[PDB]
Amino acid sequence: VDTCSLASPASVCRTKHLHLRCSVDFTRRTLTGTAALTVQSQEDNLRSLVLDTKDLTIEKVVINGQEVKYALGERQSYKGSPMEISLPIALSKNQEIVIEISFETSPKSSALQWLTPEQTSGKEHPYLFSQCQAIHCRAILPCQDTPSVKLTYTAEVSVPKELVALMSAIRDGETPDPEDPSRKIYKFIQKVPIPCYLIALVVGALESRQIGPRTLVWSEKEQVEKSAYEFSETESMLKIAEDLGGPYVWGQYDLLVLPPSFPYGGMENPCLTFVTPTLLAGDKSLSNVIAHEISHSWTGNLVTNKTWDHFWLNEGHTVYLERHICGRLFGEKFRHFNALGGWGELQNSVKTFGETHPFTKLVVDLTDIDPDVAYSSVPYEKGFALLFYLEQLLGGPEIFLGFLKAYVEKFSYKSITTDDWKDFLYSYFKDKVDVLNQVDWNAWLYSPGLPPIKPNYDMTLTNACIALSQRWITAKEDDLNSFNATDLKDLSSHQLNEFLAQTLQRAPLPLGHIKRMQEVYNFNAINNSEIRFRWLRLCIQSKWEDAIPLALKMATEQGRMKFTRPLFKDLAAFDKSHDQAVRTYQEHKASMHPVTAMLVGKDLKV
Ligand SMILES: Nc1ncccc1OCc1ccccc1
Ligand SMILES: [Yb+3]
Ligand SMILES: [Zn+2]
Repeated sequence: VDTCSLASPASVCRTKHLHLRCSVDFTRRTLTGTAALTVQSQEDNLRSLVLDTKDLTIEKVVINGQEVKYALGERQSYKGSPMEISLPIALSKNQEIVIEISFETSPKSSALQWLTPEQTSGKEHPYLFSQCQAIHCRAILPCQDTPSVKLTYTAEVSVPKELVALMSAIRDGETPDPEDPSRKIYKFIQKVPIPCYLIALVVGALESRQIGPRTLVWSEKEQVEKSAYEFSETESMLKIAEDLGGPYVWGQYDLLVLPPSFPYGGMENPCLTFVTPTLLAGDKSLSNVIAHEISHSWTGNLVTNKTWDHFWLNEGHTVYLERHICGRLFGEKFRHFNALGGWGELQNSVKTFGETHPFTKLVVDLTDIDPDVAYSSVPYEKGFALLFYLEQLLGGPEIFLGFLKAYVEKFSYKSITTDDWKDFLYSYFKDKVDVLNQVDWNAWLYSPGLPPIKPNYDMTLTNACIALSQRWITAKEDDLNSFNATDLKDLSSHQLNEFLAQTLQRAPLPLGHIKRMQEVYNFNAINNSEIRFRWLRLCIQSKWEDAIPLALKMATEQGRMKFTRPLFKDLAAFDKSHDQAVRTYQEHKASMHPVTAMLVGKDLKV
């Protein structure tokens, strides 16, 4: 049972196809049109069904060319309102019908952000983008909003003619809108069955540049050239992903670089990955996020978690493939360096939540929990830790990558549970069952806190980061003079970040140490968002008032939750910046992404 969905379950009826016909109304901040759902009964004598909705206005529901009865139920908080439809004729098992729903979205849709022209790069045109994961699709259109159901889709989207529409689908042409010559209709086809959380839309002043045989980069013109360079490894990473995972089935692999308020590093929308502009470091150093999004083309998009309780299946396998792609590109010592970094990130997560907290379990129970509230590094890093440990238990990366390919193959176009994964693991490694039987499954899958066993990690690239961090932590005032710009001489940007992550784990440091770091290392000058993020965190946590405006600026000039949430949190916890932090949030709140606005609000207890 999917405890995040109010719709009829897959055992009752299945959506097979969505045809979406809509217009994007920027003056009203609404999407208006029709969702025609092709629905297959899984039951005998089916007379009604329920769909998820959230903040939708339903005009009418039509089956066989006649309006039918429906009802919207009481709102259930973040789940929205169940929509029961009365079918005009009882269906037998496997019978399919088309249900056409006339709807309009609300300006407050939790799936959508609408930006004024001034919130964009060009300053001339407004911009819309969606983000449906986990359960925000109901906020765009009525649907069985559960990843246990996979469907194909087609769409025609009417937009102001000077603007461009894109979706998580193959572009299927454009014409002027016969009903309004100030408009264009963009058309789309997604013929690979997908969970509805993968439905995506952007409308804006978009341009494109080709960067590979099957990849265009899209953004506002101001960002095109930089994006093309930053993401040029994309094809090389695809070929590696295909070798590890099997054929890329989705046709194109385009990238869209969003405006700065996009809430995540990336979103694996099929045919069109969405990424944050915080990746634009200028040197391709944040490309693991591309490797990650590519990897989802197999783990997540082909093999899908059945409910959000098993999100780790999506994230853990993706991070595992991610790290392999980067290891292939940059060497096994680097994969290990990043693997160990992730364990670091997990200690952070477990420390923040508390070692007994329910969100630190690998498999969570989302009954009455908002997924956006439960969301964290845990499913990513505890999932990865599990796989890396199993990798080391069963004979190394070559062997376990055999399993990953078999696993993807076995479960393509399907939605699965942790038990499905574990069943197949045991079947695949039948001759290694005794060894599999040594794993403390109950602790790994169901217990809170750090895993019962830490994997083995090569230390090569990590040592210098630990060594420098230890020098700073153990230093007294008369040692500060010994620190010097040349300390960083042989460290890559990755290592600079790990050094800062190491140090941040022991924060606060004395204020004088942190001032000295700025003096000798000039971290204030680094634009790499991962580094700047951790450095500003260390500064605020060490009570440096100078850093207050820098932290406020980064928190608000971009909206990647990864960065924005802990920066506001740090600023709220520093007494000198507490008032300004609350004030700043309150001022930006209306113009933020709705999910980000919601979470920063809870975070700040405002
Ligand atoms: N939030 C979650 N926490 C633990 C397991 C699964 C989860 O899924 C919810 C989710 C996924 C993606 C985006 C937002 C929320
Ligand atoms: Yb001393
Ligand atoms: Zn992911």
